[PDB]
Amino acid sequence: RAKAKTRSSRAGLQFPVGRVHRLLRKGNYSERVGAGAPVYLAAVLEYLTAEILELAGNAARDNKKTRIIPRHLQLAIRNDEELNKLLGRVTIAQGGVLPNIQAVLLP
Amino acid sequence: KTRSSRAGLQFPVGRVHRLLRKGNYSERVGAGAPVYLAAVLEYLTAEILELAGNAARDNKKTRIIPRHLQLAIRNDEELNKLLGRVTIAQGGVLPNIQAVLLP
Amino acid sequence: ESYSVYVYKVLKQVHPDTGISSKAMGIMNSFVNDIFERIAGEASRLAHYNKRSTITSREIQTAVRLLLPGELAKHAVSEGTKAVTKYTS
Amino acid sequence: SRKESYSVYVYKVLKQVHPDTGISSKAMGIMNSFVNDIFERIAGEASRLAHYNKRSTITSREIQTAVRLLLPGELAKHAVSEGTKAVTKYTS
Amino acid sequence: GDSESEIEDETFNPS
Amino acid sequence: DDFRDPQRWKECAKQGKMPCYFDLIEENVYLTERKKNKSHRDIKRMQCECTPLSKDERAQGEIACGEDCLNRLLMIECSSRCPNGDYCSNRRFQRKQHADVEVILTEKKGWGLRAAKDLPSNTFVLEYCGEVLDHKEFKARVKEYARNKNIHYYFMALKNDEIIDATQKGNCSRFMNHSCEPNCETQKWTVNGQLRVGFFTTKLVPSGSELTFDYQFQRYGKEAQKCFCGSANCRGYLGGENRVS
Amino acid sequence: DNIQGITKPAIRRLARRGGVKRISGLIYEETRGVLKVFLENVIRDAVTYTEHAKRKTVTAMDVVYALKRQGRTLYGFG
Amino acid sequence: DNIQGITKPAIRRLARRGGVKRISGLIYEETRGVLKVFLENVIRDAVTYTEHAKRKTVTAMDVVYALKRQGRTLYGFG
Amino acid sequence: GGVMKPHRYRPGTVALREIRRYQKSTELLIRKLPFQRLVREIAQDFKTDLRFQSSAVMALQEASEAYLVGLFEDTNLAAIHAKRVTIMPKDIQLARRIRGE
Amino acid sequence: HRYRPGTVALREIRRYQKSTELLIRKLPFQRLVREIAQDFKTDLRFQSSAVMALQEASEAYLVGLFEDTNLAAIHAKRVTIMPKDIQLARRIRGE
DNA sequence: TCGATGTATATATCTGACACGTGCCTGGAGACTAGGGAGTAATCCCCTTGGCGGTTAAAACGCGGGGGACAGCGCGTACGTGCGTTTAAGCGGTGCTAGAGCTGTCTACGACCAATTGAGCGGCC
DNA sequence: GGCCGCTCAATTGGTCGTAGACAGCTCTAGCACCGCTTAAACGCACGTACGCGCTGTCCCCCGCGTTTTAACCGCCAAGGGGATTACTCCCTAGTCTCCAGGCACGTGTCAGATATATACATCGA
Repeated sequence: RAKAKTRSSRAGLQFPVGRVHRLLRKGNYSERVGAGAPVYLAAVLEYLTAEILELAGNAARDNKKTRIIPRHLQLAIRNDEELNKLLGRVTIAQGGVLPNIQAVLLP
Repeated sequence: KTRSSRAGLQFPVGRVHRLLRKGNYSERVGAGAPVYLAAVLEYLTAEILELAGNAARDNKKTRIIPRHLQLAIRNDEELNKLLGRVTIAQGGVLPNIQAVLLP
Repeated sequence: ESYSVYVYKVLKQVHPDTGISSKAMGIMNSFVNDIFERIAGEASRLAHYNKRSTITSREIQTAVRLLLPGELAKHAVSEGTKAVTKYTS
Repeated sequence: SRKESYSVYVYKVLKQVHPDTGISSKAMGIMNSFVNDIFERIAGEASRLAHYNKRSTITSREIQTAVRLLLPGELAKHAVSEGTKAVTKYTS
Repeated sequence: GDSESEIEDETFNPS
Repeated sequence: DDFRDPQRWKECAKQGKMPCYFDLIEENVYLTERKKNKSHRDIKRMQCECTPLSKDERAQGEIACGEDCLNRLLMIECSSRCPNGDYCSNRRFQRKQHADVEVILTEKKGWGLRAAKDLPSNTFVLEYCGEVLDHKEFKARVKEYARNKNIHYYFMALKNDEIIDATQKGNCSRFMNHSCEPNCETQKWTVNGQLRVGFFTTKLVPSGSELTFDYQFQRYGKEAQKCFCGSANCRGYLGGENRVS
Repeated sequence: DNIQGITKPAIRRLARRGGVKRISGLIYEETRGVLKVFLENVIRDAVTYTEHAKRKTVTAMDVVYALKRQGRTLYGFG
Repeated sequence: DNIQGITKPAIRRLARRGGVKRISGLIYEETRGVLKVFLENVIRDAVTYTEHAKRKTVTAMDVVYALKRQGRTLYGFG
Repeated sequence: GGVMKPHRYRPGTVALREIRRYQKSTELLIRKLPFQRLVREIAQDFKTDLRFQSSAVMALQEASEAYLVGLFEDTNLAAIHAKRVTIMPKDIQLARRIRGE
Repeated sequence: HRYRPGTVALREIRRYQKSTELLIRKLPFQRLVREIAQDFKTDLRFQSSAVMALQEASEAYLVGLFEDTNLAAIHAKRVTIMPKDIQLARRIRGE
């Protein structure tokens, strides 16, 4: 027969395509799912994941750490204005808040 | 006879059942789901219309207008909570003045 | 399509001596579609979280108790139960 | 029973954006919640767009519109480009 | 004097 | 009651025992109608939010639409649509509920008014009745009164387009004198979408006391009307030395 | 600059409906900015729905959907 | 009577994380009331989801779904 | 010869009347043409040569007026809370910030 | 040696904002959930992670409320928060 | 000018969470077809953009003046800070059995759909 | 004006398949409970920072007054664009077959938590 590589490889993505395709068909979002919807969606999800991890890794360096912890994700999200507006009503477990004191409280 | 008569309702059952299957809410729809939903929708409509009619009478008017629906929805503790994030066209607000503003 | 024809029937049953304008009717049309989508969407979530493929009267009842406030939910649930009872006999 | 996740994929992306940086199980759990949440929002919006236009198929075009409606500012521009680029490579 | 309102906002007619 | 008999009044007026005759009218009359603003429907819209008094509260004598009446606070009188209906105490002008007053001949200022009974503070006295004129009719009557050489003037500025003239027709309020230290004041009350002016006490006014208010008189005449209020704060002339158009 | 078209008394009138007894003189420029931003968000989404529908006209449903997405459902134009 | 179990220092520390420098002596009862209301709403929804699945134990997903519904969307519990 | 003038309305008392008048009524508070131009002008930054329905512009107006009404209602509470009556720009900024914008 | 009133407060703000722990004790909160839940369904049971999640949400919600409440206190040209400040914040948020 | 306590700091210790590894299911990939969704042409018509004249209301504008936004202050309560004492939250540990999660079988429920039928709109007489 | 038909969609009986409800069972997990540690919460004393009510002032926005302007009415016209019938041809769901990517469990190890004095930042007199 013929070999079989994964659609993620064909698309040049690291996030899965087959899994995204199954969730759309088995999640009752529509009667039919196009053959470009999962590829495009997987790429967008992967890009969003890379965009947040980039900021998370930088936050880890600022705190002189090697692993990413919930606090780093919280710092990364709340310090970037575009992600902030996207996740402005999301609570992250064990994440805390940003160091922030109003200018009238200290002499 | 129609299913609305069997349920003793006024709202349609066929249309509710049709929308559930056609609007992709699940793969299957049961038999009591549309009937129950239709009854709930009808009851909510009746509750709204009841308060609307009362608001119309207290304003000595015989036709429900958007302002009457607004008064009915906002002069109830729970309907306000259900429609707290909804705007009604030509509806206006409830007349109210804060107590430090009156002379 | 609209629900105007049905809204009239319900209106006369709570108030015989009244009418309704096209704008108010339009508002009621939006209200019915909104509450229908909220309940159906919530029932869809309930069915999906439980790995179910069928929306049933039970599903709607759970969605309704979640979506509507307390006292109102009690009246709504009573009407739903009564309707399904007459429908199944 | 075997259970669904995105941990391995988030790890693979992490290894690309930062070759020498780890991630804890709590953070990974957050990432799984984030991937599922964005997926549910985009798919839900695409479903809403398909239903409003009386269509039955959700295609890359609907996803593109949902993404443009859901992501704020320049983040949408980059996302849209990445999606188009991915679809192009998938077609060739 | 309220029939004037019908000119500004007409009654829905089911027929 | 002296004004209720036209024959006795007219003869007493010739004898100087009473002021000259005018048509006694119970309310302001518009000579020419004006473009009805969207505000005319206020007869309906100014629904107060007062609690309808119960049979018990009303039997006890409680004040329907009292000092806390949301319309009263805005100087608007209730219409027949008010929640308290005929029990509403905020329909003074419409129900002609004026105070008890007497017309007196003063030693040196001419005719004046005095309170007949003790009047509590913030209590309504009388409506300023007269004929409503526009700028052209107002100037025409000014040109006539100037031709007739009238000493007294009865023009009151109602609104931007409306002056009330009590020279030929009106009521007893037209005899209230000017004081720089007054005991009463005017208020632009709203009645059925129509504007009215009324006099109100600023303090308790005992019986027999002369009634006076600040005219803020727009002196247009060439000559100057002398002020006779006697108070140390006397402006010397109504409207002072400054002559306006 | 049609933003100047949202007149001084119109902003006053909206504040009056909101129950405001007295308004400062700096409220107008602020409200103009706020209104422009609000409309920009709603229009951007409505126009996006229009472009997706292959149309050129913005229907009322497009505005209702954009408003629903913003989280302010509007009843009457359905 | 467990609401008094939310001690004065706990409320103080939450306010401190929020950036509050000084707290009056009437805040504690109000905060207890607010927390009680918040928990009542979230728990009511979580319990309703629990009853639907025919289960006696409230899982973390049940609380997550309740928080998602009310617009909090807690991440970290699946 | 002079025209006496009655006492002017105490300031703000007319404002209260306007509050009642507008709160009672249900009508558009913004001029329709100026608003329609505003909708078109900003829309040109997103797509050139667009076209609008009349019901669509009405909807945008209802939402925009309702939004400002809601904003002012919440901001009024802030001005009152600061032991003030006049509304200031800082009050609107506070209201938007607490609301979450 | 004592600190001027306010200095330790500012120091506490820094350590708690810098830290990532929970501020309410676990057992008192754990009983509170069980009591409030009893009114909705008698004889319930909870997973450990489930109670934790309610705590995460409760503390995040209160912190969110206090940050916005603080803006109101500051806006009123005060520093001390008072119950009216919380009431204003909840009324503007829409509760 | 300079007391005194905390944070970040460097060093090593210590340990359980990470992360890399093997095993081997199950779900993704390739592949075929039949089917119908929607891409498209082709047409129609209806509201939309556009024109103007014309009215009169609202908006713009300019004013006096008096309400309130505001700064500064004196008072005194009340909250922060620090202590010594009290206690229960926390941990590690015990053991029980409720009930969560699962697999399996079978019953009935709903999709499908052909056929059967009336509702509501409409034209023809 | 009222009666016969159409177009649409609502309802029925049946076949068909497979989703779900019952029933059994396993073992994860939550629960109740014990005893000690040791951090936290509590009650009080104290004095300072602050919330507050009063006060005098300025300036700001109001109500009022008059003019300027273009927003509504309305009617009429051109045609851009939206809504809607047929064709077809492409894409996607579905059912089968096969195999390797991804997940659960299993060592081993190394980054952060613990432990301490060092040395520096910050706040009090």
